Amino acid sequence: VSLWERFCAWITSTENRLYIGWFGCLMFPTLLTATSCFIIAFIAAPPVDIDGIREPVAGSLLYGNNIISGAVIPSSNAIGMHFYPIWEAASVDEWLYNGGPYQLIVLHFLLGVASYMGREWELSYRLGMRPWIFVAFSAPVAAASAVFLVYPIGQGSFSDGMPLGISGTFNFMLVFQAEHNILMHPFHMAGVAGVFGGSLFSAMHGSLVTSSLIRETTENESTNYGYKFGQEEETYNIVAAHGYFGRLIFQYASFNNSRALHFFLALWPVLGIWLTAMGISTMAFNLNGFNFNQSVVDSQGRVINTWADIINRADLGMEVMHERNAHNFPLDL
Amino acid sequence: TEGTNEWFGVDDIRVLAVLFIGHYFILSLWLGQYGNATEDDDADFFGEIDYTGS
Amino acid sequence: IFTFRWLAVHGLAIPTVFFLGGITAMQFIQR
Amino acid sequence: ERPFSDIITSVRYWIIHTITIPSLFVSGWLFISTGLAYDVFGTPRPNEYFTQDRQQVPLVNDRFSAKQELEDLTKG
Amino acid sequence: MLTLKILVYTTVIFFVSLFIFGFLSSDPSRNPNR
Amino acid sequence: RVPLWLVGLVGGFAVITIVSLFIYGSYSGLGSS
Amino acid sequence: IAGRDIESTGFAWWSGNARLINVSGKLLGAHVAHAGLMVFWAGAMILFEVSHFVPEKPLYEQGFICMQHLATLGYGIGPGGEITSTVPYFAVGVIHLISSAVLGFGGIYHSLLGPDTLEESFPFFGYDWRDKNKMTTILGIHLCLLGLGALLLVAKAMYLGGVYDTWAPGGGDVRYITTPTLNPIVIFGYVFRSPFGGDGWVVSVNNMEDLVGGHIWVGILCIVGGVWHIFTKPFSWARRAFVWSGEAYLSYSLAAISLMGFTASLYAWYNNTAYPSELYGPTGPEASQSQAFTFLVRDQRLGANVSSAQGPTGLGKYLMRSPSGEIIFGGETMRFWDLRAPWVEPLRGPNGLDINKIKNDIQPWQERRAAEYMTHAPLGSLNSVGGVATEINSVNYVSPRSWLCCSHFFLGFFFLIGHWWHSGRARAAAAGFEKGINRANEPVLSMRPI
Amino acid sequence: RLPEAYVVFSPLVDVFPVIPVFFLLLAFVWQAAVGFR
Amino acid sequence: RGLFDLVDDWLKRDRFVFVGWSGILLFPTAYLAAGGWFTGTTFVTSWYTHGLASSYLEGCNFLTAAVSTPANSMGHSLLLLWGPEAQGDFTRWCQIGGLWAFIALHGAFGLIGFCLRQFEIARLVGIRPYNAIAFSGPIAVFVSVFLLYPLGQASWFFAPSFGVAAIFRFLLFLQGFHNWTLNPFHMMGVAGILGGALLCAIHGATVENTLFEDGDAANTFRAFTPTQSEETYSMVTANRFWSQIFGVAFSNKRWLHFFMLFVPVAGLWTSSIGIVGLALNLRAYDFVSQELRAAEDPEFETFYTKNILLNEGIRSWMAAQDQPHENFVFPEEVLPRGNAL
Ligand code: CLA
Ligand SMILES: CC1=C(/C=C/C(C)=C/C=C/C(C)=C/C=C/C=C(C)/C=C/C=C(C)/C=C/C2=C(C)CCCC2(C)C)C(C)(C)CCC1
Ligand SMILES: CC1=C(/C=C/C(C)=C/C=C/C(C)=C/C=C/C=C(C)/C=C/C=C(C)/C=C/C2=C(C)CCCC2(C)C)C(C)(C)CCC1
Ligand SMILES: CC1=C(/C=C/C(C)=C/C=C\C(C)=C\C=C\C=C(C)\C=C\C=C(C)\C=C\C2=C(C)CCCC2(C)C)C(C)(C)CCC1
Ligand code: OEX
Ligand SMILES: [Cl-]
Ligand SMILES: [Fe+2]
Repeated sequence: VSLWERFCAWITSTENRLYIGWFGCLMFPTLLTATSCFIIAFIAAPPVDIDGIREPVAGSLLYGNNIISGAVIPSSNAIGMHFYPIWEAASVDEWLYNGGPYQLIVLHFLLGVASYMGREWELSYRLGMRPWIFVAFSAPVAAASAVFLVYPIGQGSFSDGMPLGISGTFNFMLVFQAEHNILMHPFHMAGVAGVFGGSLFSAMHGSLVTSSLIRETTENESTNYGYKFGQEEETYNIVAAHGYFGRLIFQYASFNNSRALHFFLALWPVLGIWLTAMGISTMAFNLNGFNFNQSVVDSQGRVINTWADIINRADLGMEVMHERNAHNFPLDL
Repeated sequence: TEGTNEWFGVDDIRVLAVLFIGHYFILSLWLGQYGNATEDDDADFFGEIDYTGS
Repeated sequence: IFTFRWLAVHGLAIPTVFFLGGITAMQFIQR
Repeated sequence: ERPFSDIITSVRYWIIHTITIPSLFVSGWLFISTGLAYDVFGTPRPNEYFTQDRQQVPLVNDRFSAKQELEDLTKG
Repeated sequence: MLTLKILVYTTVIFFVSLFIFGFLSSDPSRNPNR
Repeated sequence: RVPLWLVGLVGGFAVITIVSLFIYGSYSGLGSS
Repeated sequence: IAGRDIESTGFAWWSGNARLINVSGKLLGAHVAHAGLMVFWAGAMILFEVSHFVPEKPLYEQGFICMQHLATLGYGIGPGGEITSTVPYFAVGVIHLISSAVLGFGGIYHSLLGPDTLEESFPFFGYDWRDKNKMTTILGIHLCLLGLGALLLVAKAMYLGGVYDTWAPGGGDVRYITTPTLNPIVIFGYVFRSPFGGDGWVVSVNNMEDLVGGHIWVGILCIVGGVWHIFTKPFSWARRAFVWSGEAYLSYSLAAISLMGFTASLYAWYNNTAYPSELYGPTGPEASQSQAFTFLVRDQRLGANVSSAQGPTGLGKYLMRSPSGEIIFGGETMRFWDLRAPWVEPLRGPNGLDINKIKNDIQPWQERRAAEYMTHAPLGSLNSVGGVATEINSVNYVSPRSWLCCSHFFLGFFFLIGHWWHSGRARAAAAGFEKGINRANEPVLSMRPI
Repeated sequence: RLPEAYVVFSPLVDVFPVIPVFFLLLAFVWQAAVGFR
Repeated sequence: RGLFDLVDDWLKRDRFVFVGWSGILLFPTAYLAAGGWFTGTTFVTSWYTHGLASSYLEGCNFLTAAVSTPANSMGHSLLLLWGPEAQGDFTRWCQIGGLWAFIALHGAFGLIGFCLRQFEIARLVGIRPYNAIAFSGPIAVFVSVFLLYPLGQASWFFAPSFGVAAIFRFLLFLQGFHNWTLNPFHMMGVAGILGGALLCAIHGATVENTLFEDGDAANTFRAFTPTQSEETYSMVTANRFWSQIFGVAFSNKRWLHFFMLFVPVAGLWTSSIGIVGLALNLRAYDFVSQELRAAEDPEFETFYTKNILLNEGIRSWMAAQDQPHENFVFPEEVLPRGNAL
């Protein structure tokens, strides 16, 4: 045989501790470089001028932060959507002043997660499985891409992306609420229903399966020891569990098929997350949620308020105080 | 620079040379095993996946 | 005539029709 | 027994329902259109939010004298 | 700065070529039902 | 003896006309700005 | 009946259109019927938009997405972007509506009455999903048709009336493009450009000559490729890398169409040459630049010298410098300094905005355009309110740019999901384990322990 | 407004654009007619 | 035998719906709570307590109607129909806000009855009662917020209102006044909820993508007899796949399902503690060190201070209309505001 054939046989081998595959060639370097840069920048980075008004903001541990308030600041507003690699700065100090590491981390990270999906499919193929797990994983990837890349593209600046921090996430959420009126977009309601229903069904399924265990342990050992690796037993007792579910609610509602059950379980949260990601992506292009301000009037013509007006007051309060020194003109276009 | 529109970001000869070096090195390694292919009408197949050895 | 299902379904159904009629009537009110 | 799948078919079911349901629907319509709900529940009418004397919102300020306060605020 | 760009381009093209020529080496045949 | 694919059609017509009426009332009348 | 039940093919009713994979007679009818539906919608939408036209408001204040394309092609538009007549739109709608009937009848016939398979009486119109020569032939034929279409667009742009040009010397007007650019360096620098800010990849075309030259080159390339793929068969390096089945081809098409949808949405959002602003409305950056220009003009008229006015941060209230040196508008709109519009270029010199021209060379029409674009920014809500999120119900307007961008972005993402699903299934079925794990010979049980 | 010779047909024109959806609903109706064979 | 035995035999018979002894507590209270919400969102107003319109009869839609809390002048009254505030007079009872108390009070007992029903059915069929600890989670959430939060505050007026937009108002209100996102208990609740959603999706795709070939048609749904002895999917293949992709994987089928049960309930029970803490204004608002440094050094800035400024803006611009009974009057010159807008 040749050298290339041996290399290919080693790459696609299903006997290593961790599968490599051809997608792993793009996966591993990008994720590793993103991790290294993120750790170093989170620990020891200097303040970054995020808004382009020459007012740097500290975000690293060594400059007086804690775990909660630390972050990696997005790039400067003066840059916009321009590409800013290291070799385009006159010095490393200038590169760090304008928020260089954010772009590097984000780009290598997104490439890494795409390769992660590909690698999942590849191992599924090599193991003789059915190839539909990476489709399920595509939803968190879609949401992360939506925020990190799509929102800056629509708004025209990397500085509007979500900061890589804990309190930066809250700041992003609050400003997004103030500017786009989320919580009134039906796609956000779809996402909330998705997560709540996912938690509900996880708890219900766990309870039902755990309650229907046959007797193999008696008292003085954890019940988990009954199951053996490779044992043959369907994940319930049909009589007890089916009767319990058919008696708890009306008898017409009971899943007697494991396939349909475990399909519904997979389908619900994935669809919810897809819809909420598309909601964020569409709101990136200034298509906001429902507007119900001053919609109820009496006979004379005066305005009677509703709860939407209280929400509007909160939105105005958030809006008038964000980026205090950044605006010069009456409209925030 | 940043705002200019050069192809693939190439602004110097050395960048092009090293790109050629990379594609060509991996290409030579690949040709070390797939370089003896023929287009004769007996190496073809009738199916969805090519199992005809090399 | 007095089964449990009768009582449940009618107790859930009569006010539903009443309220739906009320809402449809509300739809044509103008100030 | 006698499930819904063939309950939906019985002709007597259909005829008694056609006799009964429209009466309830019209009763609800008349309940709204007569204006009786405004008096039962105390909801102000579209021309009753502000009276000629009171031009502000009528908030209740006392616990044990809510009856007299509401009687004042409504019309008096 | 120029040398850093040279090295980064080298690494990127190397890994991308690895990917491209790896998927061209009769990949659909590498399944357990061969 | 209605078959079990026409009564569902009647129910669908009823629900769709109710929803359409509610949307129209949303666009016209009380609470329409 | 055979071929239309689960017991004979699997494929329960909710996935019944998958029973047509190996039936080449009904598939033709299905595809023709969908084409007829598309033509019908085009004609009906044109007619509906024509019926509601009002000659006072601009086209972007009436919620139209179909009249703008015909107007850009040079039908019924005059100087400055005013609509003069609507007869050609009526003619286009009528022709589409009439052709839809023929297409639908053909689909219905070929689907309900014609032979189930064409591989027994019409050998020319037959295939096997695995005969590579036939697939290449079909691809080449329809590719040559695409090239002919591109050349037809070029011919319309050059000889048959001309196209609307928003950069015309004296305001937008219909003119003949007599000198298209043909130097391959420019076109293939457009193709091989980076997509980030300042470059924009192919969205950044900013004149009609480049557009016509590009469509010329595309026509030439498509014709040549069609002939080549007709007269040849796939080479060795391609045979060992692809999967040869119908679902694989479907997934291949799905990925490309998703990419095209993304590209079109970004065209609609950012470009203002093929989507002139007089018809679709101002772009995102354009409204902010207009606001800055309007307030600069007002403050200068009041008496200020707007070159040395200091802002709250000391950076410059009206004018400043971009990170490369050019003079740009101040404020939060420093991110949109890449904008180029026909109503701003009169004030731009060799190094950005010109101080003297700004001082004493601003015409009233520019002021009016700036005010209009400032007050008609692309911001709105789902129920068509218009304005910032904290505004009250007074106007009813959402720009067509937002609608087009959001819709085709949604479609692009879901068709990418299509690539993933249909391709994974195609490859798994080709390998032979899409039904499940063979319990007799589970492959995992014969691997070295980990 | 449509050309004067066709203004009478305006109500039909106001309904054409939505026809392509009724087709999608008709597919489900046809499937339900044969009892989801 | 006696009356007790006959009634007990009748109550546990196999019917369309199980009734049981707990049905007496469950059915009336739940029915009354649902009916109260349905009539409140349709006919009753909030004009005299909040100064708002919150019914269909006034012009609201599904997303803006609610059953609002009672007036602030009635601190923690039980608001009985025959109490010293209404003294009968259904109309005055509706006008002062008795429907909210009606709904909450009968609904708490409805929840208790549902938990008792779960216990009873589990005992009847002879299985361990694990679906009654999983429901205790949501019981803790409801009790904690809807009862303990108002009881520590001034009055019932500061409770969530039964509506869609009222809940959004509640969220924004707690963020603005308590800095609720910074509390380390909502954090653990978020972690629990998101982990539950993740677990639900990964299992159904893992189970659905390791099925044994037990059929001949592409529709794998009709390849499962209602219950057999063999498992429908391969545990070994799933273990291998997930241990070679992620580096760690499950191997015990009981631990998997117990983990699925455990995560979200733990999240909810954790968030309840933080809400109970907020009830007494014992919040996690300030980092004193950063406040001191920012006061001394007028160049130190993090995202923390920006969030603080946002909260100040929320409070100042919302309090005037959110609490109409305080007669707040803020001149335009005292409202905090940035430049331009
Ligand atoms: C664009 C949409 C579209 C199209 C073109 C088709 C086309 C087709 N489907 Mg299909 N399908 C669709 C959507 C579509 N489907 C959807 C959404 C579903 C899910 C509900 C299905 C579910 C489905 C199943 C389950 C099956 C098909 C089958 C078929 C094929 C035979 C149908 C047949 O025998 O008709 C029989 C129907 C009739 C005789 C009644 C309809 C008569 C006409 C068409 C009504 C319309 C006439 C029109 C209004 C008047 C035009 C006049 C003109 C002169 C202008 C055919 C190629 C079958 C197949 O594979 O066959 C091998 C099959 O088993 N489909
Ligand atoms: C018209 C026009 C224009 C344009 C022009 C042109 C010329 C274009 C071109 C275009 C083009 C020219 C495109 C191309 C593309 C390509 C592609 C898109 C490719 C892809 C690839 C692939 C897909 C592959 C894959 C793979 C791999 C990776 C390896 C192995 C495996 C496989 C094979 C799968 C302009 C702008 C000037 C102006 C306007 C008008
Ligand atoms: C409070 C009170 C009370 C009680 C009352 C009651 C009990 C009532 C009931 C009531 C009721 C019980 C009512 C109900 C109503 C209902 C309704 C109103 C419904 C509606 C519906 C709808 C509208 C739906 C919708 C939908 C959905 C959701 C989905 C699908 C689609 C549709 C559209 C169908 C009494 C007497 C004790 C006295 C004291 C006070
Ligand atoms: C153009 C034109 C026209 C028209 C025509 C057309 C083309 C039409 C046809 C077509 C159509 C337009 C048809 C449609 C129909 C549809 C329907 C009406 C459907 C219904 C639906 C439903 C009701 C459904 C339901 C259901 C069922 C049954 C079962 C399952 C579930 C569901 C819910 C889905 C005319 C004559 C005027 C003449 C002039 C021109
Ligand atoms: O960068 Mn971030 O936050 Ca979107 O609004 Mn305008 O720009 Mn600024 O202000 Mn508001
Ligand atoms: Cl600004
Ligand atoms: Fe399991």
